[PDB]
Amino acid sequence: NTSNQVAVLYQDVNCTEVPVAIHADQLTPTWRVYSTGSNVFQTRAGCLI
Amino acid sequence: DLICAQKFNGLTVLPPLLTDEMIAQYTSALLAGTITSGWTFGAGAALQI
Ligand SMILES: *[C@@H]1O[C@H](CO)[C@@H](O)[C@H](O)[C@H]1NC(C)=O
Repeated sequence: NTSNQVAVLYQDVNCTEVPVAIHADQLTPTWRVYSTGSNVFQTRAGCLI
Repeated sequence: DLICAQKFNGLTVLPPLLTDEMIAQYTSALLAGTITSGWTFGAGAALQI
């Protein structure tokens, strides 16, 4: 109702692993850009992109 | 490890929302209201005595 943007949390995982974790070279291009950016924040719950 | 055999098989553990020093901030705001206000802070605004 408000927007179409999303954030994605990868639970209990260090984000020095995410772009090879997500199937980046073998997926849709819209799952591709939800692996990169300057918006990468490492929490205790996981990594928030 | 004890936890690594569980973690390798699909069994994860999620963290609590309030950290252990947020819960300790809550109980010190309940100590400080009882000592300085009596019982009045649980029924409205805190009145000192
Ligand atoms: C994630 O990787 C960084 C890179 O050195 C490391 O400092 C950090 O401790 C790691 N976190 C883990 C393994 O939970």
